[PDB]
Amino acid sequence: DLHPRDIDAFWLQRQLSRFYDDAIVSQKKADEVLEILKTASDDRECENQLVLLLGFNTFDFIKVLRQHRMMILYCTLLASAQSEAEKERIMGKMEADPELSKFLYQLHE
Amino acid sequence: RRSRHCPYLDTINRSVLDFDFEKLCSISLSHINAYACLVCGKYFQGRGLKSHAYIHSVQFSHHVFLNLHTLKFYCLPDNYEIIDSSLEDITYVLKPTFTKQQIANLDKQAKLSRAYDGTTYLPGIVGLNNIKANDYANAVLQALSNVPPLRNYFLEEDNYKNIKRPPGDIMFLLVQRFGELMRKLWNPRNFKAHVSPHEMLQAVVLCSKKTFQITKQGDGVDFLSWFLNALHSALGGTKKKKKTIVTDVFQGSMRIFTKKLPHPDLPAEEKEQLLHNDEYQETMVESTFMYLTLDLPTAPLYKDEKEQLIIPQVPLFNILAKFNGITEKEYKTYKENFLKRFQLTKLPPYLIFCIKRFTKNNFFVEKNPTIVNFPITNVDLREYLSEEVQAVHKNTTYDLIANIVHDGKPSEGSYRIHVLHHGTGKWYELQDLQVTDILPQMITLSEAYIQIWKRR
Repeated sequence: DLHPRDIDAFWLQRQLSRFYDDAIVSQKKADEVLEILKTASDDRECENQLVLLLGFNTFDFIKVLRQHRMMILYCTLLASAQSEAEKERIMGKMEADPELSKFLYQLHE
Repeated sequence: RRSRHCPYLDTINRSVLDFDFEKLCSISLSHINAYACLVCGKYFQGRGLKSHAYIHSVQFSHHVFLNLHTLKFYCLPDNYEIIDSSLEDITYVLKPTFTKQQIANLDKQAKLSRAYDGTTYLPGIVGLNNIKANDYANAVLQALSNVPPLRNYFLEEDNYKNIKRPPGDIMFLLVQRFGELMRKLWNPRNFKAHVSPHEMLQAVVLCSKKTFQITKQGDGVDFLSWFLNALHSALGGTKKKKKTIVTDVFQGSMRIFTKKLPHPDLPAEEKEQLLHNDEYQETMVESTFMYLTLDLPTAPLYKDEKEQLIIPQVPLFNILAKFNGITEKEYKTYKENFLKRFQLTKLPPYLIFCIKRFTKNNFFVEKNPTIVNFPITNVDLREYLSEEVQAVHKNTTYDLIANIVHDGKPSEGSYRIHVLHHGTGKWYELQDLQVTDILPQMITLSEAYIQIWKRR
């Protein structure tokens, strides 16, 4: 269960580090995965994009994306918010979204 | 330059970081220029090449270290300080700092503070690990930390950092270590759900001359008295400033209108001679009663028609009425019958009462099991105060804030604390490391030993 409080700021890179041992390469791949997860168009098209990012194998990444696509992106953006402005923006756009609102309510409760 | 883009920061193990014990290096065993590892868990020394930290980072691949004094996260192998605000939790847990307003919103504790681990909790209701027989000291510390005066005073390092203590004094550690424990026990975002009293208990053991150590348990009343005296003598600095935080928050004034008896084996004339020659005179010796030792009556050691339970109950009002002016008490001094009588001149804001439920028999040391039927909602000592200044004390409606009960046999006994938490109304009972919920009616059931009441 990918709980709202489960994902941390570095959790996206940490999970992505199971397959990539090179920290710099792992960080670059995690940032690319985030940039693909955000600004997403189609389930299969973004799945193919994630395949191009992290190989045809390692289907666990695609499974995690299917289980948490908006959840992962929103949690990573909010947790990795450098200052109060980014946190305010993320929480504001998560208040409008129903799933994100429930995610935040569970996270703070 | 390399900050804000550190890849190694994604490997910090928040679960293993425990900054409660002493802040020393792994190999160096030096307290200077320490730098704990945010991945390897342990703490090393140095912050650069040819230092223990760089070697430990290179060898163990743990490439993230934070300085315990500079409070900065740096990549020790690369000597490039990192900059990520998402890591502020580690700094907050290491150095808990309470804001000017956050140190006064302790009564507005609505949401439960969930630790970084998988355990929701509430600040203040936290357990101190029972390192060997540290139960008495842990209970006394967890009860003294409940009082908002002392907690607020110790939550601001500025209130004690500039204290002018002698350079060659070790007692200043007690005023310094207790502050760290109080700050950690009130951390709203602590990494763990409990704080280890190891540092504070070790300091208490060192600053007490082999008394009240962590190995052998001690008396809770004696430990509380010693800690209060040490805090009062440590809060003041380079002067006889009796107006300490502890002396102002938990010490009051009692006027003992005490007297003495002439002789039991003398006739009327010889007794009256001493009664008139000021040899059996009544005098006022008013002192500062930091703790009011309300003595419980010995168990009758005999059953009766009533009292289906064979535990002799006793009302708090009758117990506390002894300190009143009318109630006279006798002291069996050497070659004298010191028949005295006390009177509370002034009540402290947070009265601390410690019922001496344990005595010494002619061949052993028994513990009186009489219960103290003390209402824990409202009570007034104006019915036992001194008649001279009865109307001077505007507020007298005191309510019990924390009770520490020493259950079990005298030799092998457990020390449990039943504390009435603020913010909410639940009077939680805390074990050494277990936090439970106690019904208010059940609080007045367990035989209390030390009680602290807030005068409101």
